Amino acid sequence: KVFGRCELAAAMKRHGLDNYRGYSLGNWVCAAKFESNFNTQATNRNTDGSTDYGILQINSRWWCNDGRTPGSRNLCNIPCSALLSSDITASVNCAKKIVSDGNGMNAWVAWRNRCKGTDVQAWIRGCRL
Ligand SMILES: [Cl-]
Ligand SMILES: [Cl-]
Ligand SMILES: [Cl-]
Ligand SMILES: [Cl-]
Ligand SMILES: [Cl-]
Ligand SMILES: [Cl-]
Ligand SMILES: [Cl-]
Ligand SMILES: [Cl-]
Ligand SMILES: [Cl-]
Ligand SMILES: [Cl-]
Ligand code: NA
Repeated sequence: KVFGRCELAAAMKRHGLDNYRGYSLGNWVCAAKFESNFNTQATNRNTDGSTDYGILQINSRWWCNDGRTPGSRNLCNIPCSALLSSDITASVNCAKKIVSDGNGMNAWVAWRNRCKGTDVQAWIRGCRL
């Protein structure tokens, strides 16, 4: 599913991301835009052989099982394919674990490089939330 911007904002909010670990909703929307273009089906290989899955590009090195990432872990206890669903629940639950792991949203390199310190509230402008 390719979410609309405000559609994704609403879903993330319903699932409790707005201000999770202190990160306002626009941070999450911004990260999803640059990670996935709001496409739940996005997958992208990493150099280390792991793969990133879903709207927030959660990797298989630590967080989900894809059966092909040797040496990796599955800390979200889910198949990576669960991160590709129309329903974003599994992605949000797993993101909550990631952002709690000590480095906050810096876990998402694209958030650090493209969202951090910017006017992230712009990502939720106009949305009826
Ligand atoms: Cl915001
Ligand atoms: Cl881009
Ligand atoms: Cl894909
Ligand atoms: Cl992989
Ligand atoms: Cl994801
Ligand atoms: Cl393969
Ligand atoms: Cl594996
Ligand atoms: Cl392994
Ligand atoms: Cl999803
Ligand atoms: Cl933080
Ligand atoms: Na894994």
